[PDB]
Amino acid sequence: ANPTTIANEVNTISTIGFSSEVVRLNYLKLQYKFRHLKQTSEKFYTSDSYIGD
Amino acid sequence: LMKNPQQDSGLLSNSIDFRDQNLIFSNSGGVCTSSKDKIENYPAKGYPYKRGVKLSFGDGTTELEVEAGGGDDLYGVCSDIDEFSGMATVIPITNNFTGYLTLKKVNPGDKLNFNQHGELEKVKSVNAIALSKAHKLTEDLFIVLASVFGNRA
Repeated sequence: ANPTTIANEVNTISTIGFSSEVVRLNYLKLQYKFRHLKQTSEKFYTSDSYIGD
Repeated sequence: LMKNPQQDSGLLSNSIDFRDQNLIFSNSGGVCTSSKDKIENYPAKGYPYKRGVKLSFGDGTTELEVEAGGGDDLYGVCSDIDEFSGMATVIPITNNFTGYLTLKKVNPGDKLNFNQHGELEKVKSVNAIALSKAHKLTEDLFIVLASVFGNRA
């Protein structure tokens, strides 16, 4: 409310209120799968110009 | 129209006696006051000193004010005024009050009600009992010791 004029005697004063707010951040975990050649098997796919089938 | 006399006096007031020195218009507050009384203040419209007050609302640009009035709109009793700031000290109708108040131009024990102009008058919806007789201060100014107990059914 508006401030209180301090004149003579007074008990009822205007008040200053407070409030709190909570902010939450969410973190999500995701995954992908990929296919590749086997380590020992790459030697049979090491073509002259490139490696891989 | 003023809490203190508007014109200066020309005589030194002798302070020898101690009886009947409180029947003055400058006696602000109450005769018996509790340290637990609830005291408010509001901007004044008019001069509601020693009178019952109601709430007055304007266009909406400025806050509400208190003006002399009674009946079903009674909000409290004005007991003091600060003239510089236009402030009116108000005791709510829900709080007990005992003091000198303006009377309409009456023996102790007579029930009283606040009229339209905030003046006590002899009898309906407010507990007000005169504790003394009307003391005349001016041609149209009469004060009386009264006690307010709230609203009756």
